[PDB]
Amino acid sequence: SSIFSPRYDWRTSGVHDIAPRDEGDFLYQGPQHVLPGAHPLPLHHPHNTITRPVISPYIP
Amino acid sequence: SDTASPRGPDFFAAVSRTKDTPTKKRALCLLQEAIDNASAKADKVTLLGLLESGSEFLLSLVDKGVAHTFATQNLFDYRILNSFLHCSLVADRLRVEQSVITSLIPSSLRDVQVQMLMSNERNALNLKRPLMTMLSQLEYLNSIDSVFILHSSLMATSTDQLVSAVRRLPSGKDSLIVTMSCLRALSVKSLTSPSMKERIACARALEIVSYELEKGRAVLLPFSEEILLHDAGAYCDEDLMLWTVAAFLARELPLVKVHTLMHSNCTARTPYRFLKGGHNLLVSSRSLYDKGAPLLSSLHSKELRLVTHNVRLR
Amino acid sequence: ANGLRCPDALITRTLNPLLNGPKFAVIYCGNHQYKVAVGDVIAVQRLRVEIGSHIALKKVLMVGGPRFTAIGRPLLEGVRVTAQVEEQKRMRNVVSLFATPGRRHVRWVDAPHAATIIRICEIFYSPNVVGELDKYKGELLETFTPGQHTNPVYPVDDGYDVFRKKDKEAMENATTFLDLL
Amino acid sequence: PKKDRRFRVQPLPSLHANSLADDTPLVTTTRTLSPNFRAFALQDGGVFFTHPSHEQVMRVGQNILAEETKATGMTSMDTYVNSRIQSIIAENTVENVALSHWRRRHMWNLVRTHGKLQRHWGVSDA
Amino acid sequence: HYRAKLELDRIRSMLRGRARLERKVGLKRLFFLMRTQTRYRVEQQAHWERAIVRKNVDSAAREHGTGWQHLRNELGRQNVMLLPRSQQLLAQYEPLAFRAVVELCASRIPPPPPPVVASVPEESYTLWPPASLSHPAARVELRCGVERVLRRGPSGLGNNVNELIDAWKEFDVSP
Amino acid sequence: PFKSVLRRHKHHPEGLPLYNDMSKQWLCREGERWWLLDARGEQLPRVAAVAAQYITGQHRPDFTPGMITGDHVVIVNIKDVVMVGDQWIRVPITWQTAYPGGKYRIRLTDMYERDPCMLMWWFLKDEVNRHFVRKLKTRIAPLEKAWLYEDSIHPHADKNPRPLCWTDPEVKGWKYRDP
Amino acid sequence: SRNGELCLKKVIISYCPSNGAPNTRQFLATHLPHFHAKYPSVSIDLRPRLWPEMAITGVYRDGSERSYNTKNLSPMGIFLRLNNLVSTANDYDQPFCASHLHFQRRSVQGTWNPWLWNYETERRRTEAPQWRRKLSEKEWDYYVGQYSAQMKQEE
Amino acid sequence: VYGGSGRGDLLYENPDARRHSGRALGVLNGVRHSSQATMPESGQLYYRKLILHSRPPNGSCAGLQRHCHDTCNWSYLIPSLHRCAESAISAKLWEKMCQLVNLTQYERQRVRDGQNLYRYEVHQRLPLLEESIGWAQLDDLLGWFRSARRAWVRLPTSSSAMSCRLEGHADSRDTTPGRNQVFDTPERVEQLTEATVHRIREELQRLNSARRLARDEELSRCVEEELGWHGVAL
Ligand SMILES: [Mg+2]
Repeated sequence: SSIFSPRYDWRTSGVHDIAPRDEGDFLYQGPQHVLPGAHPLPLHHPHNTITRPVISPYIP
Repeated sequence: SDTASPRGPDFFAAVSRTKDTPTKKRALCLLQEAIDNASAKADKVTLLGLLESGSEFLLSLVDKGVAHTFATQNLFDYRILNSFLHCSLVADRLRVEQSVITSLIPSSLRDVQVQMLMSNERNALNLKRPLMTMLSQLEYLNSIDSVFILHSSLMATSTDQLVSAVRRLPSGKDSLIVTMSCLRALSVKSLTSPSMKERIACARALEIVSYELEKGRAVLLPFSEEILLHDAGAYCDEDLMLWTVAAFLARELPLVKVHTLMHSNCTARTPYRFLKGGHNLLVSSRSLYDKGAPLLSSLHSKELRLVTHNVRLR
Repeated sequence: ANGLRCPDALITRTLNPLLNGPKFAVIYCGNHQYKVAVGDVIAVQRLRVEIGSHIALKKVLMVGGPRFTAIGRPLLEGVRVTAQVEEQKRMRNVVSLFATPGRRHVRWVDAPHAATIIRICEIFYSPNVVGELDKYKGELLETFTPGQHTNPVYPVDDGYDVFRKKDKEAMENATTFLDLL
Repeated sequence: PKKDRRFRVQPLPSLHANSLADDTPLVTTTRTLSPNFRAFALQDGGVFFTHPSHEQVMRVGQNILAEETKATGMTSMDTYVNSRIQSIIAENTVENVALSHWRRRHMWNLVRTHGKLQRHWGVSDA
Repeated sequence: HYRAKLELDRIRSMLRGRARLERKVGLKRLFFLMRTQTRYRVEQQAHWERAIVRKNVDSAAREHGTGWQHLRNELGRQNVMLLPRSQQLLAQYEPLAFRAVVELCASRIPPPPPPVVASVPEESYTLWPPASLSHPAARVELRCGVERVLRRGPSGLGNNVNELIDAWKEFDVSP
Repeated sequence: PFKSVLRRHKHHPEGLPLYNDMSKQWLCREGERWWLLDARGEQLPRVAAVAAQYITGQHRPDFTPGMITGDHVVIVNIKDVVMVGDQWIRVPITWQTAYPGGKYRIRLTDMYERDPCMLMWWFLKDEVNRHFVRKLKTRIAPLEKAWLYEDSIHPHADKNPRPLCWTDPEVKGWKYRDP
Repeated sequence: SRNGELCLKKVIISYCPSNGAPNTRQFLATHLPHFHAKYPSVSIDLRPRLWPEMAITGVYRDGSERSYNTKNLSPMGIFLRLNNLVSTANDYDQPFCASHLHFQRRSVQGTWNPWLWNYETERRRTEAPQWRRKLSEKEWDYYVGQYSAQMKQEE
Repeated sequence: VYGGSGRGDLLYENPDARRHSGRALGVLNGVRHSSQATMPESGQLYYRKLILHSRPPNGSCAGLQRHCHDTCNWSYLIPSLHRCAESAISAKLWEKMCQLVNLTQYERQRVRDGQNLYRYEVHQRLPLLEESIGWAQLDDLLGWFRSARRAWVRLPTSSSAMSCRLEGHADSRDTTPGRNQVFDTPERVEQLTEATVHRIREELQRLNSARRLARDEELSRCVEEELGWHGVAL
């Protein structure tokens, strides 16, 4: 619910099955590892130049 | 202070209450001597007599190393089992397999879940059933959903509740703990009673259980293992062992549903009003849930009763 | 533990074996006093300390063994109490509920109490003793002898009081052993 | 307003005004084991007490008990008490099961029945 | 209006039949219970429990022929600062130490002197300079600091004070 | 419910249990010792107080409210117990029977005529109920640890009662203040 | 962290790489490598999925799961709930009370039992002028002096 | 582990998260403290004891008074493994496959689905299979090979799906105790197969009218052609 309200923090167990999906899941390797989707800014649409191609002389 | 006589059973029953250490250290020597004499004379009565009381004496010792060592080199398991009525084939199976059984018993009884977690992690890196013994088979008991701990007071007027207890064994989700305390307690009231009813009912109880142990469904706590499990220097009988077990796997195997098979009359059904201590300051209500405390610190609190159900099956 | 120290030798050799074996301490931490043993675990109020760190505790009210007891007037010097930060966690919720009967206002206040959970490692003690101390007459006793009682103690029966209640005669004449010998 | 049910401390002997004078503490403890608590003065300003251990004190208690019961003999209560002092001196552990339990389970040693069903230290197959 | 239905709806298992079955009844029961215990906890149990503690320490003093009434005063007098909870812990788990406290009280052993007012050194009044040197008060207070550094436990610094003051000359390159 | 409706009653033939012989979670008899209280000359109420606190278990350092562990007090010579001044003649004992006519106002002298023992039992009742009322098992269970014998003859030689040496600190005579 | 070993083993982090709710992606970007470098022993497994669970989850060494709801929570908060995951062994929740401050009870000297202080009796500082005693001559003279004095003043 | 998923069950039941229900979690049945309301602290062993052991007994559990199933019998488990074979692979299909790859794509996926599922539920039953080889019977030792054959799966003795391990990294894998998951399947199926061959010859040595004549003709004939399909002799 709301961040403050005590209803938040519920479901202490069971939210995740503790076991990886054997296709998509992987361990974090380290600081040298490039994660899909990860960016330091709050992007609600994380589109890069490949997904949403921009046509102009220079990338802004 | 007097040699040239083997000490009878009564003596060793007598020295199990004295907290004096050099006394016990002396009496153990006496026990060894007495057993070897008795084995020389080939008389069962003196020997077996020397085994029961001696067993209690060994439960009274503080050091478990010397106790277990003593119990194994004097061979209490095989000898004691040969006395009981229908436990015979389970007698020699032990002396065949104990070299194997001692291999599977974990080094410590503290923090079991962690131990077998690491024992699971090794198996992630690149069977003929032996006698079911509770300490070796710990890893088995986590797979099992329900544990029925057998108590001897069930055998009165009928065997049918036990019989209904071994109906659930093939289910794969259930297991039956039979200690040497309840076996002994069964055999001694097979020959002693006000009635000719419960004697027959114990008589066939023994062969039911022996059948299940030989078949490898039920699970047995031998005297040697019983020594390791129970807390140091504390006396244990066919009341307390029930609850030392029931406290043990309530503490160390938190997901197994512990059921207790007893008679509605029996004293040990309510371990906190009967079977209690005094007002002890070194124990608390939460003493069941910490790893450092002795098991028998559990029964001052009702929390032992929470986690341990006692049922009549059919 | 570096042993006790005094300008007198006899008192040092006397009280040297006295300090050996398990020691309990009484520790002031965050306005809560603790009885502390070697392997004991306490939950102190939240300390800002990294987990698995190694800590000494400054405020120590009292230290004692099976044999000796050192009573700190307000605090003691020389005591080494070394503990180890084990956990830092918030403990079981205390839910306070405030509702006024006249008003429709209900307030749910959760108090998980934050705490640092501490395991203890060492208790060492190395006092500097000045001298033997006469307790019935106030003085520092100059010469120390172990064999003689510093203050001898005498039974109460005058015969003067008829209505003095009589405890059993072996309780009333009982002389106590010499401990330091 | 409700009647106060908290526990009340017992009254204590009234002072004769001697206590008012400084250098006279108003705690009077002069007791049997008193001379054994030896006071030493630390450099800190704190004190250092030397005392007999737990089992020594209880051994003294045991000696006084035996010495009072040498005359009239030892009564059952004295028996039980001496037993417990003797146990707690040598303890080495903590005792969690009732003292009577062992006696209740061993009662068959005390009361013997007829020899048909008579129970011995070995029973089965005999 | 917020009555906290949606949290307390999860507790009902601790109520017996009529309350655990029907929702509103149970919620009234739990609201009542928790408000009650909250009130009680804040204003009363604080007194009940310290009453218990006082009782235990007092009886433990009774075994020694005195009581709480003197013991409080002379734990105050000799500046011991043992909280009554701690006195209970000592009475129950270390009878000998509690006894030692009692006989520290009952003895005539002078209680520690009142804390000293911090005093000016005499060398503050020495004019500097008189007519590359240090104010004498400064080096005296430096002394007093180094001594309390050497006072806490053993260390590799040693116990000798002088050269430890002069330790700035070993970082000094001689021209 | 937890506590049952079918309850052990005084008219029910099963009868009312004796807590000395009972075995229950909150009853510990292991560490008790026996005391002997000579009541010659001592005021009734004071004796009641001291006995109440040995009996209740409050004289112990480890005493806990919910755990009832008492010492057995053998109170000897109830007949010689001294009540100060006019009080024997003036101090009421009042109880109210539920029925038409709810007043019995009865002098200490009359209770002393019927049984002297009932006086000590009465004041013990009061001094125990002063801290425990709200639960029956906490009121009743201690009282059975009093043994009230109105002279110097008692069965209890075998428990070796230790003479309880007590002097009343209170100088003034007892004072009846009951609203 | 007991006896030099962290009790936490896995951290389960599920997130959606393309869809929305950037907070977890922020967390993976700026705060995670600071955590991993500080606590190397903890295996972090990432679970990209279309409709992600928005809760963080720890897994401890006794086989205990512990989870915190992260829905539209700042990565600062997520980092903090993570560091809250590490700092607990998840064995218990005891209340913070006076009886719960000491987890186990222990006596170094010994526990009080009713019989250790029982056999002590009250004593006197200086020895008693016994009532029944043989008076010395000075004593005779002084006491007879006293008696004769009070008799004299009375008569 | 009590209520939701037993030792030898085929469900994957997540005990802590309720995914099968029609209603929000209104009343939590096992609860110890009143602080369980806003922070239940489930996931701790000592509280999930209290929750999971208060659940009502299922069709899987067969609670105390009710009579339970005889599961650990090998003679149940083998036809159980066999009824899995007729699920994915139809009789018609089986025939076409028996002959001798030309098969409908759609159809093909059913064969590999059979292989997949059979692998799974062998993984589930083997902790109950390893218990029972001892009193297992001559027909249903042979059934072990019949059922693997019908599901079109070759058993590892050193097409086959049973040889490889499912991939995942050992740090990420689920090692939680109390959940019976054998991490080496191809290593413990292999020594299950070898064991169940070795027991067969014991009972054929033990087994030495026209009923016994024809029987002893036929099943002796079935041994070499069924064990021969998995490459095992004798
Ligand atoms: Mg408060």
